[PDB]
Amino acid sequence: SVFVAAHTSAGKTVVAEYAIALAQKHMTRTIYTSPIKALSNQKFRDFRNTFGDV
RNA sequence: UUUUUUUUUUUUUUUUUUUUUUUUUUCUCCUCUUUUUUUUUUUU
Repeated sequence: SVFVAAHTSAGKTVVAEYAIALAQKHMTRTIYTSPIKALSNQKFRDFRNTFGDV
């Protein structure tokens, strides 16, 4: 279990997409929670063309 | 001078069967009178 306290936004997302890429090597599912609508779809768009299905 | 968030119309389909109209009651029951019985025959 990991807690992170930093300043840059995407800098914290590296471990997030590490876990996301690790899930398809384990075939499991992961849940990402974003409490705002604008940011909620940007990450989906980022990972759609990047890989897999979101 | 009034921002931000609260998903949506149950899943399923590629199961066998070798009979035949109907169907089941009603009891014994005093017949009145000119008769033997006439008769061939011919014209259809």
